Amino acid sequence: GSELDQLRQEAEQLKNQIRDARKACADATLSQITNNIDPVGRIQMRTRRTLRGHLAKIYAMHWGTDSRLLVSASQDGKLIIWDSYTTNKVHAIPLRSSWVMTCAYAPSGNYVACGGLDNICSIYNLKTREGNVRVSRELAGHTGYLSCCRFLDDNQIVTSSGDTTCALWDIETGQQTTTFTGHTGDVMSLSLAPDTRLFVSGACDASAKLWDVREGMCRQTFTGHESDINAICFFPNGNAFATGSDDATCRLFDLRADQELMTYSHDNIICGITSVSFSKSGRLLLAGYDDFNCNVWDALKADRAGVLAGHDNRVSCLGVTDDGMAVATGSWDSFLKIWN
Amino acid sequence: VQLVESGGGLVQPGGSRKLSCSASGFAFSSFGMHWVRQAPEKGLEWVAYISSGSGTIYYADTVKGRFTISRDDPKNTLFLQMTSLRSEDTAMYYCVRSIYYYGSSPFDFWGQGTTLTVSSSDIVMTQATSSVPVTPGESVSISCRSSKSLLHSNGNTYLYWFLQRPGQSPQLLIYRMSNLASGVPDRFSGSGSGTAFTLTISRLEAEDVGVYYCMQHLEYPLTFGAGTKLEL
Amino acid sequence: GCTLSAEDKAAVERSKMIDRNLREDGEKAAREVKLLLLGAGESGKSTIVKQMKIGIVETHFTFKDLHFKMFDVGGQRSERKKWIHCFEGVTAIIFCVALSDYDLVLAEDEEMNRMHESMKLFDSICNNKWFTDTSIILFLNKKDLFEEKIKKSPLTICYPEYAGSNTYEEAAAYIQCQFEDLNKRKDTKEIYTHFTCATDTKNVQFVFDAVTDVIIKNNLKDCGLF
Amino acid sequence: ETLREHYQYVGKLAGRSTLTTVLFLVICSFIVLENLMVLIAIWKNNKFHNRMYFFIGNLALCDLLAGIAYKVNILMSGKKTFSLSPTVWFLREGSMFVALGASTCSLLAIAIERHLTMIKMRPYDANKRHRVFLLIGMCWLIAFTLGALPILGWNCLHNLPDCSTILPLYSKKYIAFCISIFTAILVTIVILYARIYFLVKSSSRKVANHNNSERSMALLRTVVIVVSVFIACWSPLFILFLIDVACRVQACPILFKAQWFIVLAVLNSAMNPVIYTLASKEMRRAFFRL
Amino acid sequence: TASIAQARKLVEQLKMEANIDRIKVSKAAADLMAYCEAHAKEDPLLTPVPASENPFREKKF
Ligand SMILES: CCCCCCCCCCCCC/C=C\[C@@H](O)[C@@H](N)COP(=O)(O)O
Ligand SMILES: CCCCCCCCCCCCCCCC(=O)O
Ligand SMILES: CCCCCCCCCCCCCCCC(=O)O
Ligand SMILES: CCCCCCCCCCCCCCCC(=O)O
Ligand SMILES: CCCCCCCCCCCCCCCC(=O)O
Repeated sequence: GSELDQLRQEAEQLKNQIRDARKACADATLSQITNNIDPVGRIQMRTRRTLRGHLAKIYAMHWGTDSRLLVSASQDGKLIIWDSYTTNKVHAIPLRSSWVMTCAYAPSGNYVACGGLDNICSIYNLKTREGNVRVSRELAGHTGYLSCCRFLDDNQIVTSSGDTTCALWDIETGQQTTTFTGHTGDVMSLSLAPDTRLFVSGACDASAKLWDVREGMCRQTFTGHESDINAICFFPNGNAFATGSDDATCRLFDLRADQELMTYSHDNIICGITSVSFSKSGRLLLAGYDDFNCNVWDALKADRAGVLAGHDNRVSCLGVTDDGMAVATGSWDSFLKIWN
Repeated sequence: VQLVESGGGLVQPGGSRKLSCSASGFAFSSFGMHWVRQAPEKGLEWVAYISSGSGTIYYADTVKGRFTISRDDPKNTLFLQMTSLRSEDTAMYYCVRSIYYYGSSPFDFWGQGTTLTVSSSDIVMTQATSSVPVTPGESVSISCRSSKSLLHSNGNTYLYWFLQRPGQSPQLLIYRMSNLASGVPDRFSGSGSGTAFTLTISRLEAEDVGVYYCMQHLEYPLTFGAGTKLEL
Repeated sequence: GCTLSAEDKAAVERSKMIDRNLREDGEKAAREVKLLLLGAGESGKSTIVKQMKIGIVETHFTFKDLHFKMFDVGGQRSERKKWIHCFEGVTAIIFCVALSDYDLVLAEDEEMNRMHESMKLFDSICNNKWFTDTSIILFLNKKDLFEEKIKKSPLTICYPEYAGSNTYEEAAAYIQCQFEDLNKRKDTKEIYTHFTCATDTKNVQFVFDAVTDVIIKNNLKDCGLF
Repeated sequence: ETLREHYQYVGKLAGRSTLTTVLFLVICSFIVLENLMVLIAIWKNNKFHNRMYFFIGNLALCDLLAGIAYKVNILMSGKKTFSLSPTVWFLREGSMFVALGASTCSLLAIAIERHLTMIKMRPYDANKRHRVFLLIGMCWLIAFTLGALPILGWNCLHNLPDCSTILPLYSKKYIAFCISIFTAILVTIVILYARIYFLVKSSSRKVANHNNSERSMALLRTVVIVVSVFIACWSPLFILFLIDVACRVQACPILFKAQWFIVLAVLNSAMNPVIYTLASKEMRRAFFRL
Repeated sequence: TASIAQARKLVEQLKMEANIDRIKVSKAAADLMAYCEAHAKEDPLLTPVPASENPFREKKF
């Protein structure tokens, strides 16, 4: 109809105006500014602890708030809490569904969340008078496999599903309070800001969106990738984030300036990225490639400075401690390794 | 959670008796158990300890080779047996639960207690103070002293503070000399280093009257301190 | 134990107990057969479940001292390639196809028919990168109505390059050959074809026979005897 | 002078040509080099997720020890025999006996492991390692005990008639016991290899495809090849031993040519790592890659 | 008849996405540069620390 044609034309001319406005402020590049700093030397890490006991592919992990404990999730149907200092096991949580894709650890250390491919997010209580671990709340309402989940606080949690939607839950009531829509492809990962006010979600449509927790409405949209976006994480400062996609290319974006800053790729790498994480100071970028090893990138010079090759299968989960003392990498060979 | 104990009574010097305790309200299969003996009008001392799964069994040197402790997981019942009871075997017995992992608080629930009467190196814990009159509304300090250093290489300080109210089972207050227990107010606090340790109360009320004991857990056997009493 | 304190030996003992429990529970799930059920829609994949009935749907049953676990993931309604790698260790794949759908037309497109949609979905699943050595079991459902449908309307509509006797036997054989021709390996993957009967004993027996052959082939490869 | 008297009664002293020794040394060097290559190829890969690696490595090590022992025996058995004391000769024979026992028991252990693996219908491995270590320890203990038995008393030093011609100081009872053990092991191995193809064919008959038929034919060919290769080389030595047990003094001249029969077992030890490593896809690919 | 409603929603989103303020890339570039320099002193992964205070160090056993 005539109304359809005129509305489509209006949408197109907004896109041209957005592109023109974005290109107008691209006065300089980050490479020119950081061309004067001295490059960091070769980064060498060794495995200090080896964590064994899993009998299936490891799909997720998350460091504790005290930088001493961590949790791991595998497809065998078990959730194991590890003491990284002495390798000892603290808890072993059976799962109702053997298929799990994500896990999370509460900032207060009292609860652990898990879920994936079952449309339900389960919350487990660690500090129980009876001395065991029991489920406390099951959140349902999604129509697709859950890809990520992060604890906003002791009472609220945000999850992303495969039905191009994101929701914010309330553990006390168990009902959704805010729903985020607008994506075209399945959302694969999310990250929370240090101040827990905003968050970013990457989807399969090669686009990232910035959302507002309090307002519940989208703020900005970032594009530039050519394939599915697998990982995302904020900068320690909180004004930038890095994305890892399946075209063998990592990118760094910004919030105040809606333009691309760096591209991290090599002609010898044709393999996708499964995990992305920064360091304490935001200088080293750890990207978990699915070609049986991990790479270390300098965020300011986009130059490789170290390779972590100690796994015999795909690397799927990667984490960094709060104090930046060590990193933990999990793989499909059911082995966790702490590098320092 | 509760512990019910039975089997006490009056026995002759020549004879044997067994004591039993029934656990409920918690997972008895993953909780270590301890036995505590409290002599009348005197202090209390540790007796025996059994681990989770009957892996390690420890006995006190005083009654080593005479007492037998056994555990029954399916029925949630712990047994203790005494072969030959002497004159100095008359006291009140308590059963204590304890779980050991990173961040756990052992010696949490102390049970109720049972009575038994009979017809007629190691770190020592000392407490110079025996009784001090006090008026509610002012700070109270209790000091305990040891004979060695309880500070381990890992940084832990295995010292426990607990209170015994008149006619009531002891309740844990401070574990590892720094961490507060669960269900107790914030008035109680503990601070110490090396050999000397202190327990401090900010505001005093009518429910704080009792007897204070200091325990060490660096290595077996576990030795308690002299009873310190507070008068209203 | 020389340096560990009294509160650290107990922690080590607890960790050993956890390790023992994990090993005991890990050897019980290594003797269970895992099967993945796929279909193209209204192909009878819900009737085949009731025949051997004791997000994702899990069905567990026993037959001749062997435990089978079948997973239904047809209601996911999401991208297939984002979670298909999870079902990489399955023993075999059960496929349901209705051969009486050669005359019905798809709702989305009038020109497109349901028969070609099943053919293209089978080709994608069979030639996947994660199922290079996974055997496929193919079931031809709703074969009873095919006989009556083949006399009033010839099957030349679906296959315009077919010239047969217009009988049930020749038509069924031609359809089976077309589906079996989609295989591109022919050396590492074997395809088992069966016609579903009214009784349920034959269907379960065929599945039991198929998985037994697959297990022995894996056993021979593992021990290096083949 | 016990060796001089003992050889005289047997007849080896009666009546007591260099290329044969050179050929024996060359073949021994070939065997030891090939077995060392097999062992280092096995050790090259760290993907020790299969139980076959331990058994193949143990067999290679036993064959290496057998080759080294045969080299030492041929070096020290030329013309110095009258100079060695009886204890040193006892050690020389015991080394060969231990080597051959430990190179023969490994095949039986492999057969046990394969039969136990195939007999149980397990879709996935349970990741258990008790059987491998138990079998290796048991076979090593049996070989060591059998080798150390004759030196611990079973001799013919004070009993002139009651010992064999091939070994002038070793009684015939020990040889008969060794023959009985060997024939029991052979029967067990044959039965174990026979009781697998029948089950495989019976299972594959229900679902008839080309792949099933080709797999059954390949399995039958492999089983027949392995059984024939094992039997054909080990038969003549024990046939000669049985003849010696059944022969008399100076009755059998062919009994003096036992070297041409020992070399058959030596060649069997040479050919053992060929079939067991170059008959499967994974083993061949691992060997070729590294 | 719902096509116009979806188009109206899409253009309304584009209204807000094009009305936000922007700054120069160099200013954003400098802020990331300054943050790394100031916090590089307390980064164990960047500057290796002596083994005396390392909590994840491996002893003989
Ligand atoms: C469980 C059954 C395993 C059985 C293993 C039996 C193995 C048999 C091999 C034993 C044969 C070793 C004899 C070796 C060399 C002799 O010919 C020389 N001693 C004689 O040479 P001379 O003194 O004239 O120089
Ligand atoms: C050269 C000697 C080898 C050992 C000979 C005895 C065989 C011992 C191993 C098999 C015994 C039966 C084991 C049945 C249970 C199991 O499969 O673990
Ligand atoms: C001296 C001759 C000894 C023969 C020994 C034959 C041993 C192999 C045949 C019996 C194996 C039995 C294994 C368990 C039963 C089964 O096969 O299910
Ligand atoms: C090696 C010296 C003894 C002679 C041979 C004894 C019999 C063969 C070894 C034990 C076989 C046990 C039965 C077959 C294997 C099994 O099913 O456990
Ligand atoms: C023992 C030395 C000779 C070895 C080769 C002899 C001839 C073999 C003929 C059969 C070939 C078919 C089997 C090939 C091996 C396989 O398929 O694993």
